[PDB]
Amino acid sequence: ENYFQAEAYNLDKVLDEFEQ
Amino acid sequence: MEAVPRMPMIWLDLKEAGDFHFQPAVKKFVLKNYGENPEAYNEELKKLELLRQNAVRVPRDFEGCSVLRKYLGQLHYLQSRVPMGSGQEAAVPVTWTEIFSGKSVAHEDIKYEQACILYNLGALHSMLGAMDKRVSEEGMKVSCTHFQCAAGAFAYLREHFPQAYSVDMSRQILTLNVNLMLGQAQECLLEKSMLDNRKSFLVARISAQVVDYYKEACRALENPDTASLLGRIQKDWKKLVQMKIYYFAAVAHLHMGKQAEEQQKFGERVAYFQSALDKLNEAIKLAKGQPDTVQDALRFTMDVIGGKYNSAKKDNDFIYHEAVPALDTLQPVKGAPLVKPLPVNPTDPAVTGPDIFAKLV
Amino acid sequence: VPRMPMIWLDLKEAGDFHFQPAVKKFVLKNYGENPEAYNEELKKLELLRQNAVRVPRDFEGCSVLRKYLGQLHYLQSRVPMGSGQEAAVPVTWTEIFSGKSVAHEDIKYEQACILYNLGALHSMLGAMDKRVSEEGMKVSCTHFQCAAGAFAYLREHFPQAYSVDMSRQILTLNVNLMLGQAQECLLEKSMLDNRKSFLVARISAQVVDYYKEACRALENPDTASLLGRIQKDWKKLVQMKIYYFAAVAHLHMGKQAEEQQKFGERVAYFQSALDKLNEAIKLAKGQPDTVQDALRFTMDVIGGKYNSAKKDNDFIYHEAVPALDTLQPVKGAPLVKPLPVNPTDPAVTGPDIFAKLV
Repeated sequence: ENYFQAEAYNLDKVLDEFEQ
Repeated sequence: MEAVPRMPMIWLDLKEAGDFHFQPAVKKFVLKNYGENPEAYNEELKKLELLRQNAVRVPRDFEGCSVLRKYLGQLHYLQSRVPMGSGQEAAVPVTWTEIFSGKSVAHEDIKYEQACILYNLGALHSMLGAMDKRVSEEGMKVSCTHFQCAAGAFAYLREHFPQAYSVDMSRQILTLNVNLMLGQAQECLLEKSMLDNRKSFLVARISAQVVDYYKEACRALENPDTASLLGRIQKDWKKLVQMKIYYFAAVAHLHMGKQAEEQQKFGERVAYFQSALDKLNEAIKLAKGQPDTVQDALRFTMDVIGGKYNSAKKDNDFIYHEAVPALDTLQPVKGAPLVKPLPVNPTDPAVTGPDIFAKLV
Repeated sequence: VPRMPMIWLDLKEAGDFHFQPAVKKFVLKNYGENPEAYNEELKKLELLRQNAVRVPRDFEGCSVLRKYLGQLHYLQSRVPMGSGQEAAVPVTWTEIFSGKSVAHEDIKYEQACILYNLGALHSMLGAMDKRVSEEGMKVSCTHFQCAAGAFAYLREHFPQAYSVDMSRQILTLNVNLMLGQAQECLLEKSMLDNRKSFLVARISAQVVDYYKEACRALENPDTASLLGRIQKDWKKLVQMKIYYFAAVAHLHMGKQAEEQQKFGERVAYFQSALDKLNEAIKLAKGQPDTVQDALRFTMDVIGGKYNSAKKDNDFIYHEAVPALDTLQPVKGAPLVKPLPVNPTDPAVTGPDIFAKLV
C-alpha cells in the first residue's frame, strides 16, 4: 500500500478544494 | 514569505522496551488447550520474536514505521488466537520504561505491548517530521503527513486504550501530543500554501488555525499536573509554542492586510499590518534566548511586515485617506483545520502482511 | 460434516434525510455568502446515500455502507447536525420488526442505521455460502464476526436506543447469535482439519454456550412480542442447535475417552450424545431437510458408535459406566470475537468529501 505517499500527494488537492 | 526561514519542530522520544516472553505461554496454551505438539508452531514463534527484536530497537527512518505497524498487527493476530490479555490464561509480564519517570512498568497484558508500540509509532513519526529541513514542496508535504500520522497514532491510543497503562500515555498527555502534532502539521501546510502563493485570505485562515492548535497545546502545558510530569520538557515546549502562538498570529494578520489591499480597504490594510507588527514584536520578546533558527524567521518576517506597514500607511496618508478601524470592529479570522489525526487500522492486511498465526485455532 | 442452515438479519429500510437545506443554511451564516461551492460536496454525499440505502446484497455492498458511514462522520465533524444542534434535520428509518417509521433529528441516527445494515449485510453474506470448502467456512466465519462487531459497536457507542430493534437486549441477542454461528463455522473447519477430539468437543460446547445466551433472550416475553414471528423461527432453530451441538460435544468426548481407553466413560458419553440428539430431533419438527439430513446422518454416527461402545464394554472391557455428574463438564473454547468496525478507515472511506466545508 501507499497510504502515506497518497496522503502527502493529496495535500495539493486539499488546498485546491479549499481555494475554489 | 516564500523564503522565510523554517521554524524548528518538536519531536517525542521513543519508549524503551523490556521483556515480553510470550513463547512459553503460547506453547503452554497449545499443549493444554489443543492437545498438540507445541514445536509444530516454533516457526510462527520465530517470526514474531524476530519481528519484536526489530520493532523494539527500530531504526529511526521511514522504513521503521512499517516495522512498527506490522508488529502491531501481528500482536492483534496473536491475541485473537491465544488469550494473553488482562487476567487471561496465557498472559505473561510485559515491561516497558515509563519515559518521564524512568520507572519500569509491568503488566500481564498483551494490550500493553500494543499500546507502547503504537506510542513509538507516533514518536517515530514526530521525529521523521521534525528531521526534514522543509525547503522544498516535497519536504513540506512529507513532514506534514508525518505529523498527521503521529497525531493519528496518539489519537488511536487515546481512544482505544482508555485505561492508561502508564502516566506517559494518559488521556491528558496524549491530547497534548495530538494538538502539538496537528499544530506542527498545519504549520507545514501553511509553509506550503505560501510557497504556492495561495489566496491571501486562505493563508490567513490556515495560519490562524496554527495558532488555535498551539493555544490548546499551551493550555495543557500550563496545566500543573502536566508541568510536574514532563518537567524540563514542559519548559522547552512551552517556550517554543508560546512564541509560535504570537508569530503565527502576526502571519495571519499580515495576510489579512494583504486581502484588504486586494479589496481596496486601505484603512483596514494599515490596521492589520499594525496589528501584525505588534504581535510579531511580542513573539520577538518571547523568543529571547532561543536559537538562531527562531531569530532568523522572526527577523525575516519583521522586514516583510515592517515594509508592508510603511507602504500601507504612506498610501493611506497621501492617497486614500481612509479611517483606520480599531481591531474589534473587524470580524476575527476563523481558523481552517486542513489536517487531522490520520486513522489507523492495526489489522489492515495491506500493512500487516499475512497473519503469522493462521495455522492456530 | 453436517452443515446446518444459518440465520441472517434483514436490512432496515431508509426514509428521508434532507441534509442539504441545513448545510446550505449553516455555511451561509457561518462562512458567508456563496452556497454554490458546496453543492457538489452535498451531491456526492447524496449519491453515496442512495447507493448505501439501496446497497446490493454482495461483498462490495459492505464497502458502500462503510464508505457512506465514514463520510457521515466527516460531515458531523464540520456541521453540527446532532440532536439539539444548529443544523439538525429529521432522519427517518423504518423499525424493522413493527414496520413503523421512526424519526429523529440527529445525524447519529443515520449512522446507527447504516451500521445496523452493515451488520445485517454481513449476516446475509455469511449465511449465503454453502460452506463446502475451507475458504467458505472461514469466509462465513469472518462475516459472522463482522456482523457481531457491527452490532457490538452499535451497543457500545449508541447506548440510547433510537428504536426497539437496536435496544441493548436485542443487539446482545444479535451478537451472541452471530458469534454462535461464527463458532459453528470454525467447528466445521476443526472437524475437516481433523483437530484433536477434545478440542472439537470444547469448540462445540462453546457453540452451545452462545446459543443458550441467545435462547434466553428469545424466551424473554418482551422480545417475543417485539420480534413476533421472527422470535418463533429463531428459537426453533436455536433450541434445536443447542441440543445438537451438545450431542456433537459429547460425541467427541466419547471419542477422546476411546483414545484414552476409558471404555466405560466412552459408553457414558455416547449414551448422553444420543439422548441429546434425540431431543434435537424432537425440537427439529417441521424444519427443512437440510436440518433433517444433518440430524439423520448424525443419528447414524452416534447410534452406531453407542452400539459398538456398549457391545465392546459388555463383552470385552467390563468397565463401570459412570453416571454423568461424576465427569467434569466440558469447558467452552471461544475462538471468535466481534471484529472492530473501523468506521473512519481511509482505505475504505476515501478522501474526505467536505474538505471545503472547513
